[PDB]
Amino acid sequence: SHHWGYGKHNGPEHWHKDFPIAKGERQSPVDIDTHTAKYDPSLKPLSVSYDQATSLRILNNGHAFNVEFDDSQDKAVLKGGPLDGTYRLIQFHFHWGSLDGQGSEHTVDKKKYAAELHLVHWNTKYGDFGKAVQQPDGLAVLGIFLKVGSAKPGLQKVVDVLDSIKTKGKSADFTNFDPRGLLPESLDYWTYPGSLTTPPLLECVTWIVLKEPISVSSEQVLKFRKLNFNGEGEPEELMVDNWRPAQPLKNRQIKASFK
Ligand SMILES: [Zn+2]
Repeated sequence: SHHWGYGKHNGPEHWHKDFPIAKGERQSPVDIDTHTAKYDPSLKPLSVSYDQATSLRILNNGHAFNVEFDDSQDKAVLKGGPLDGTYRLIQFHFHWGSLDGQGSEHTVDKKKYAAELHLVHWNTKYGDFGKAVQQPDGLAVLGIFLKVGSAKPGLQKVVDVLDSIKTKGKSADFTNFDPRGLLPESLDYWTYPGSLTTPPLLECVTWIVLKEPISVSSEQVLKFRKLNFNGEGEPEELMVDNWRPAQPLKNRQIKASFK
């Protein structure tokens, strides 16, 4: 049967048939043109409070892998930056390529990074994630580019569990993971209003994309590429190129926290 994905017959160019908002006015990702983004001195420093984060599980959902967190209290939150109020971390995941020259969803002056990390947070004034994704300010996604170079120590625990969630629907306990180990040195960022980059493509996201990429080793990203989109007992389809390309900016402004 038919299901959205990243192949020739069900990839991003087809999604609009199931999810018409794919052609909407606030779709993500976008290209970040550094000569059109404007420094905004009213933007605050980003406040990342992850000390009390409680990771729970890692899941291969057939499109990527999600590391899930306990979001029943303000244990890992994002405040400040462009945001009003408090956004709780619910999960993170990555998008990556079959080759080092592709994989990111956002681009910077058309440059594509090897991968991109998305830390997904929801606005606590809406009570739960499901209600937050019915609101134009329901979500905040922190996006972090990955380039291939030196290894990222804080990523290694993720890499070393992937063998246990090779196929769609597999999960593994994944407690005591500290997402601070995935951050770059600088928290300078670009921000713009957009959407989920996977179906249902809902236009609920304040995007906060960090300027500084993190470095991961070739071996770390190679291990991402050994995952499978398929379920156990089905033909093997490597989980690679699970990225949506840049979408039209339309009537949107990208602001920079730095000059
Ligand atoms: Zn994503």
